[PDB]
Amino acid sequence: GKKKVCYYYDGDIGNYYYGQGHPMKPHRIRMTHNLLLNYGLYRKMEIYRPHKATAEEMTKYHSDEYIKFLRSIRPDNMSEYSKQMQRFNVGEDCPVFDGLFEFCQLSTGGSVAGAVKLNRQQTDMAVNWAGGLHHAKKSEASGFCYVNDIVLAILELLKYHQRVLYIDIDIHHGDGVEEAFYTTDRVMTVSFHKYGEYFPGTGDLRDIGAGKGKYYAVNFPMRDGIDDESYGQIFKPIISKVMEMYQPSAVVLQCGADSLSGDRLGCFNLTVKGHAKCVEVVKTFNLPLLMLGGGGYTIRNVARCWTYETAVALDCEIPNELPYNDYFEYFGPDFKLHISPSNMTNQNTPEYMEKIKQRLFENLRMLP
Ligand SMILES: CCN1CCC2(CC1)C[C@@H]2C(=O)N[C@@H](CCCCCC(O)(O)CC)c1ncc(-c2ccc3c(=O)n(CC)ccc3c2)[nH]1
Ligand SMILES: [Ca+2]
Ligand SMILES: [Ca+2]
Ligand SMILES: [Zn+2]
Repeated sequence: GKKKVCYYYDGDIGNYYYGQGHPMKPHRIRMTHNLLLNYGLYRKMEIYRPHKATAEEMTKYHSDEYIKFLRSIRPDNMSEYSKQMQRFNVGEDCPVFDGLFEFCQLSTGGSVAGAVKLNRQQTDMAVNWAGGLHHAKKSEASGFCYVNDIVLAILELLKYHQRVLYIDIDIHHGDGVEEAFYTTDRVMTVSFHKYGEYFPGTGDLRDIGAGKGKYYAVNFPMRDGIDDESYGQIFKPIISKVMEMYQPSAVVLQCGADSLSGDRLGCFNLTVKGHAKCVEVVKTFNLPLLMLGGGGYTIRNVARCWTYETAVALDCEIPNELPYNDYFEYFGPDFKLHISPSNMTNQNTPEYMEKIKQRLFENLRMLP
């Protein structure tokens, strides 16, 4: 039936700025919050302000040297850290900006607090739209990500859950999370992403895990222009088979919105309904669920997407006509919640989709 939903948000998150021209815009988190408040979605959720995660909480995964660097670097002292900046991949994709460490603490705080709430059985679903920064590595920043809030949240869930399933629907491969758990069977990572001449270059369907983790990493490589019909046709059957074979006791779903049509960096053609069908599919299994953000670079569509996915979590129907809000002008010329797909060609033929699904099913037959 209807579930208890806890939502994590800090009103300062929207003020963090990556710099002029950088596609990552924390302001999209504030637009999402304001839109869902104006739809009345606050009347059904417990809203919490996450704590600022400590360097100590972050070192449950990341190295002490890397977290010490993040806590020390600033735009005013950057000249003294040229050596560590190259070593930790701090540069154009992952720049030094004012309040960088505080932004990491808030993003991580929401994910870890959500996992603690799920572990205590105090909620069925926990939502942190500021999290989902799946590329960050143990001692390296990557792809706009500095601290891997997902790995930290999963480590928290592993205190009470023997098996945790991670599902990633961002257009980019969830490499940081896959790498962190590559040799263990306690986490199964499933990533659906664009593969071929695209960042980060990993996530081949032949990458299936190693050692005790062999068959516990699943990658569905896709080409440009995937649509709701095609995505929906493989998502439910793959997730159903994974649920049946793996039997996880908790789930983490990364809801990166750069897989929507019209994304500034993505080249997929999903609508908000097609993207949200993934949330509906996962929710149907009735397991403790941590829903996270991620990519999304056409910020009016990210706000529409995550507002609709929050409504899905709450089993609340919301009208297509957008209510008046602080960012109303960003949603023109239509002022509607739902989006239309473009005329882009879907390079993922129905035969390619079935063939990749069949190869993934063969790998899933290898689980105990
Ligand atoms: C310098 C850019 N150059 C790209 C090629 C280069 C090396 C840097 C090889 C690496 C690569 O392709 N980086 C990828 C990383 C994608 C992370 C997704 C993150 C998630 O969505 O998965 C989850 C949060 C990527 N794609 C597009 C950009 C991009 C475009 C434009 C700009 C830009 O105008 N500015 C203003 C100075 C700053 C940054 C910047 C970055 N970077
Ligand atoms: Ca993905
Ligand atoms: Ca694994
Ligand atoms: Zn992405």
